[PDB]
Amino acid sequence: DSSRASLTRVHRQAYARLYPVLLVKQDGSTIHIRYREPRRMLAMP
Amino acid sequence: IPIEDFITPLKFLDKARERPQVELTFEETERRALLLKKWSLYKQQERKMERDTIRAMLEAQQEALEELQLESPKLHAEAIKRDPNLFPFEKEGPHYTPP
Amino acid sequence: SPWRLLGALCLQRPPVVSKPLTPLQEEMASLLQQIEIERSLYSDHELRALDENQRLAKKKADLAQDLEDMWEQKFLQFKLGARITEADEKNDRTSLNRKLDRNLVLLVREKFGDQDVWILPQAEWQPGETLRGTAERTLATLSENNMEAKFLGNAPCGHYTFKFLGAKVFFFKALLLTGDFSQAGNKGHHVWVTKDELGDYLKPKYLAQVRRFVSDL
Amino acid sequence: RRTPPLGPMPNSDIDLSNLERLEKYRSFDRYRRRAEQEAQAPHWWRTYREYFGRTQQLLERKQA
Amino acid sequence: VARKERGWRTVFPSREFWHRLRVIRTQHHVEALVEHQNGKVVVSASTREWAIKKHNVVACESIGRVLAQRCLEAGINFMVYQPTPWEAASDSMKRLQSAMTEGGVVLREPQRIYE
Amino acid sequence: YKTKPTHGIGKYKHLIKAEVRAINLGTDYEYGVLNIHLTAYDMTLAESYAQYVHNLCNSLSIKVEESYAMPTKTIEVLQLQMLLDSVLTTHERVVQISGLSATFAEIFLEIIQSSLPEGVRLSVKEHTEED
RNA sequence: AGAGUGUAGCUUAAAAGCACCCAACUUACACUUAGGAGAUUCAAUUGACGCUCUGA
Repeated sequence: DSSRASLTRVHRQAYARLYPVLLVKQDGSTIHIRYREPRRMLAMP
Repeated sequence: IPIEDFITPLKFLDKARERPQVELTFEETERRALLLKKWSLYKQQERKMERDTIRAMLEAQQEALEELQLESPKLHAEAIKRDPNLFPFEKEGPHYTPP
Repeated sequence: SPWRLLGALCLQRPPVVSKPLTPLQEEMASLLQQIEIERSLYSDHELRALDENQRLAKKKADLAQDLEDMWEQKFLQFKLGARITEADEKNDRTSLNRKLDRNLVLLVREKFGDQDVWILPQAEWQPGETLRGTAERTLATLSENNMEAKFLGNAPCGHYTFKFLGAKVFFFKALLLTGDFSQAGNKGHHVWVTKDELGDYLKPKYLAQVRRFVSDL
Repeated sequence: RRTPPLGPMPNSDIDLSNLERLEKYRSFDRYRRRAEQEAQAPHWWRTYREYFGRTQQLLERKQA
Repeated sequence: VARKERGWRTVFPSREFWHRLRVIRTQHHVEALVEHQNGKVVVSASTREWAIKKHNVVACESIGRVLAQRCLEAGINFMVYQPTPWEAASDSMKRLQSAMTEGGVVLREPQRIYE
Repeated sequence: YKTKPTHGIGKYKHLIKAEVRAINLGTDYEYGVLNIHLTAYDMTLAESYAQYVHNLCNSLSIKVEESYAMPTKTIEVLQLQMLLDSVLTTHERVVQISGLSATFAEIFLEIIQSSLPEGVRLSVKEHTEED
């Protein structure tokens, strides 16, 4: 039932493209983040 | 010092002149409306599932409470005494890959 | 009215991986993505890509490609963890790493003398000892591990009665945060179960009502 | 001096303290419909009204 | 010549009419009454009338068409329809007003000829 | 009038209400207004879950006073192994919850922990802050 | 095995009215507008299929 909060639309009118980038913390997991300059892998040291 | 981030950037207000086109077709709009109907019905069913689950588990809690009342009151005292463990309640959501 | 004192603890383990979606919700996600495409303004990457493409066109008349290429290279060289740790083994119902998209319920089999009953782990609370402390020491004893887990409150969840002199079964809720398990191949047959696995394994209507108040999702 | 009312005064079923828990109309039309019903009610005091004023067919309907 | 009730200034709606068109947009049903000043309903048009129940904006328009025919039937030619600002602005009510106006009913009413 | 039996028929201020600690009494338990902080790197998902908890509290009859937020905390961290930049936009939806009992609070906590979204952190604590 | 029994969630309705969810205005809720989904459990005033309680 997490897909309700994981599925939404941007209610505002002036914003850039949403890129589903994959953030990787050092814990060893990926997460879908909205970041410009769409690097597919986005690793933290 | 509340500094909200609701302000529209003047940079975007200047350079917001790149994609002014929006075009849709008859069949695309029909699928939009029909899929909106199906999704509305689906979220209604999911909400009704949520309602059934919460009323079922509330029923289980209240029958547990009334059986505890008919067996002992001091367990009710220590049970309605709420724990201080709830004060630093800090939990994290689900991930995508295991470590 | 001799009331035999008997408690228990219904232990949960919160899910880790996201729930796989249905095609209808994936279609709705695609529709929202199309909304984002037609509503967004001034994407930095695509706008500078088009700008540099037109500028190199003018320069040859009178970078985005290699950056996308190395994005693809790091996407392929990044190894991903096993999303499904259930069907790859299909048999180890005992391990804590069994299933990750839905929660798990601790459950155990041990044999008594009068009864041979499949039991969500019971407890023998004292008249002077609180049921919270009974649950803590019960998890300390019969699970022989180091579970650091959150207890939500002193408010109970499920109470049921059986008369022979009578006794009751008392159930809380608790979710695990960090688990150190030792000697997993032990004698007491403990299984972490799903909702359908509960509905298959459970014999009595008492555990049927347990399956009612355990979250289904 | 006072005088007790000659019947049930209005707004008396909901003089509970929990007005924050009672339903509390958010619209205008819903109050308007309740007000229309009250204006039709009998009302012991003094009013403008006082002065001036088969199953087979159902199955066929469902199929149609 | 007859008196319209020309008071009630601080209270919505005005009771200055001879015939009011009232619309009840409830759940699953659209009702349309045409009533005298004195409360007495004159001509009704229900979608629960179990005849027009066969064959919602289009339901509202159909109630308008049957109501306009019934008003010409009863010899009523002028109304005072009076909507709250939001269903004045609403889409189905504009269709209802248009349906009655080209059904043969004017949603204004002549002023009372004094003197 | 006052002496007439229809006195007070037009009263309305007794019907309209118009003009913090935590109590642990022993039979009625009520926490003070507690802050949930929805920490997320995704503004859309944070707003969606804030709206979810708002309608959940309204449907389960919890008065919600404030639904405010604290924005981005970028940290200028380097990608040490060359130099690569990484800006961070975290946002926290801080919503107040007033009405809680023991069993009902457990129900609400169970619901939100079952409905925890992807990459969103919950923080339940008190109101002793300075916004 | 026995009692209470029966119109979608609810009704001193009889196929009605309130509830439900969806898109937009909303930080958000709400209002409003567009929608849509919904019940007299079956067999002739009766019996049986279904829920609750009391049992084993």
